[PDB]
Amino acid sequence: PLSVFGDRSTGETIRSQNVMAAASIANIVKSSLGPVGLDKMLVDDIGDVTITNDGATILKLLEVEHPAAKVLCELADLQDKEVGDGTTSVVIIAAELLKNADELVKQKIHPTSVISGYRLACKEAVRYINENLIVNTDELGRDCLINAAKTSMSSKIIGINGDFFANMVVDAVLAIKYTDIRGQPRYPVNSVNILKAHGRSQMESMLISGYALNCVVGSQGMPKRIVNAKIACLDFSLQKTKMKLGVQVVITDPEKLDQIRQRESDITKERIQKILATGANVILTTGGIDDMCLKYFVEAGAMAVRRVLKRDLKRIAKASGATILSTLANLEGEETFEAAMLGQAEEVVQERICDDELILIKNTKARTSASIILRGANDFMCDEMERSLHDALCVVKRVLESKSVVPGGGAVEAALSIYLENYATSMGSREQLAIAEFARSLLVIPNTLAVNAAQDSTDLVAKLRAFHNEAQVNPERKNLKWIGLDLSNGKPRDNKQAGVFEPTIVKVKSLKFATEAAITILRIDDLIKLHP
Amino acid sequence: EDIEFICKTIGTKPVAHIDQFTADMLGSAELAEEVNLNGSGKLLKITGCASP
Amino acid sequence: LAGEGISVNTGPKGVINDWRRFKQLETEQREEQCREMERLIKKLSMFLQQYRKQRMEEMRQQLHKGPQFKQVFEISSGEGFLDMIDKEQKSIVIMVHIYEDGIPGTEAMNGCMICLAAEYPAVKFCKVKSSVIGASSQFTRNALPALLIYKGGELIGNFVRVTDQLGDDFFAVDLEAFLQEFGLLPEVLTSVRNSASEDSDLEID
Ligand SMILES: Nc1ncnc2c1ncn2[C@@H]1O[C@H](COP(=O)(O)OP(=O)(O)O)[C@@H](O)[C@H]1O
Ligand SMILES: [Mg+2]
Repeated sequence: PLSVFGDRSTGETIRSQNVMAAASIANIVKSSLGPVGLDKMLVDDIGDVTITNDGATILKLLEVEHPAAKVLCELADLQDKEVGDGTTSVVIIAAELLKNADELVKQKIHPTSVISGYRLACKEAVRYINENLIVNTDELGRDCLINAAKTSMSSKIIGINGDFFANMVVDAVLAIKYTDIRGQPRYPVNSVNILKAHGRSQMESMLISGYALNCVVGSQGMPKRIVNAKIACLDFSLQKTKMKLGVQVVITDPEKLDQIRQRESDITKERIQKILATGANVILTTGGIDDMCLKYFVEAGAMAVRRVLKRDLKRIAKASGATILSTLANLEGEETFEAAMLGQAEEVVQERICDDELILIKNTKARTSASIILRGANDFMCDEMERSLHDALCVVKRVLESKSVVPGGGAVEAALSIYLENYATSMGSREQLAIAEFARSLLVIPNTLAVNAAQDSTDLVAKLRAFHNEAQVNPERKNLKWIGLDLSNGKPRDNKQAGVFEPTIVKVKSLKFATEAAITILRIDDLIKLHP
Repeated sequence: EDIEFICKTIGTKPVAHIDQFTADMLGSAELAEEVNLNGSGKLLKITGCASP
Repeated sequence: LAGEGISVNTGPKGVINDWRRFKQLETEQREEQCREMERLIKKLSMFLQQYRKQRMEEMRQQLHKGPQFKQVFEISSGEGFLDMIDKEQKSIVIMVHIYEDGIPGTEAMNGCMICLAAEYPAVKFCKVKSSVIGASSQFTRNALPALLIYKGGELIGNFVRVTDQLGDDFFAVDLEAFLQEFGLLPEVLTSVRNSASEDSDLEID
């Protein structure tokens, strides 16, 4: 009849297939949630190993075929990009929402009503979180940042080492702090250059009060350390001058060839002399430096580094006050290098790190920067440390930007479930079932934590729900809103007092993204797969 | 192919030779900034133009 | 026997589904046969000499890499071969290794390709069984050493029967020089790694 070249799935078949794919994706990463979660080994059939706990990384490395599973993977990636934390919780919540919504649909509830109920439940959950479950960080102080970093780094390779890594992360984030127009203190994470190097233990990871370059001097002749550095950042190569494409040298008088060839390098000689005549000590350029220019720097006792990365050069110039010069051309058509185009640093040292060397630009003036050197046991451990450290930095940035945090350990999810279950009776007649199922699906996070802890998930979640119900029914028991889970002892615990925090933005964005993904997948009721 | 839309929006007139590049060929705008979409890329926004 | 002008008419439009179903597999095989045509029978039938630098080059190659020696990728299927030769950038040279287990003159050039991959990160040395592709009897009897070189999606080096011009237990430098004879080779040590939105840095403003 149709005569279309492909397969067709219609009705409950395609819906069940989509829910199966989402559930499989959720079960892939369900075992890596919460402090009692465990990492995963990923092998790419070539011999490369990626030990990771990040949900976004796991879903990115895996090659997936089903479109709904791809939707969940992109959801995790988007959560990672826009927040930096909660990449596993968003996927689990979205899959649970999809499963419960499909159960409702199989109960002959129209998907439009389910979608409307889900949207209303998401709005009410966000409003309730922003009205009741937020804790202002103004009165908490640096302890709030430390606790947020420790909570973020739990369930990672740097978990128990939180007492030290949280201080390190907070110091780095505060170091890279800057303010802009509209009076907003903006924290540009990814300005912290994360350098990995196996060797000593995690305790030997260093927080550089400056910047760290994964580069060395171009020649062994130059000194490896300069005290009062005058950093000169350049964006052009220092090589023998070559005529451009449109210029060709044609010789008719033999006497001029030697002069031509001499000036061919005298041009670069003069440029280097102009640069060095102002007292520059450290010269960083993105382009290459050949042997003759390297010797020019050697004789003057300078420090020349070639093939410096563009982002690294920009960060060094911004921190040290130097201006990146793509050319030595001024507004008078001349070749000049003013002294004001020089950066300043308190030291530039080429340190040795496990039979390898890197350049440390220490204590730059006019701006404070930061870099991190992660010391581990092998490359895989260093990569996992870097991923966890990036997660912690993102969490600290979120806490510092928006001054609201919420208790962790499933407390917010349980409170939301209780409130939405109570609220569903006040809206609609058929979408109330959708709101109730949204509330029930919100309970998948504490259940997953308890399951990962190998404790009595049913009884523990029942106790948590009872605590939150008592909090929401009795006006005088508002202090019970912070009751979460203590996974080590398997008992409910006041997480706000215990120091388990996370940014409100993480929960809000995860809820919104999961609701949108569930709505998107729920609309599909007929799939046509054309034959390639 | 975006020249026509840009000129209709801003009010500029294209210039192909530096000799004819004058102030009368410019398009005044209230604001022109490159906003950041919460890590999802950068959008270059020009909002507010005389003679829209 | 009349009516030779059949004009099948309605027939095809009700059966083009099955016709295209067969045609897709026919074309899928067709890429494989057309690709293997350019090698299977295209050309099957047809004291400074001491190189003192060869020894120092071998010594430098012995210290190629620290982490691991790495192994040559083993292609497991024909369509895998097709979708790796067609994939990847056309500006890179991809070298394919043709061999069968047991034939002499193989392990030496396996080790040579291992050393080349260790030294050269750009090139994409890979190996695949001769029988997996499905070469003919003549290839399996007198064409085991085959050097398949890809560049731009098309062949630029098609060496076969290289034992006479290389030897039997040749070193890495020997095959490297042999490949360099036709200009086939395109022109620091980090700690472990460096690569860690787009917000980079600002200051006060
Ligand atoms: N010390 C702790 N006690 C109880 N719960 C915690 C603790 N630390 C983290 N959690 C909870 O574990 C959950 C899982 O976090 P995790 O999976 O590590 O983050 P992500 O989802 O970004 O990978 C979080 O929702 C958090 O509330
Ligand atoms: Mg986390």
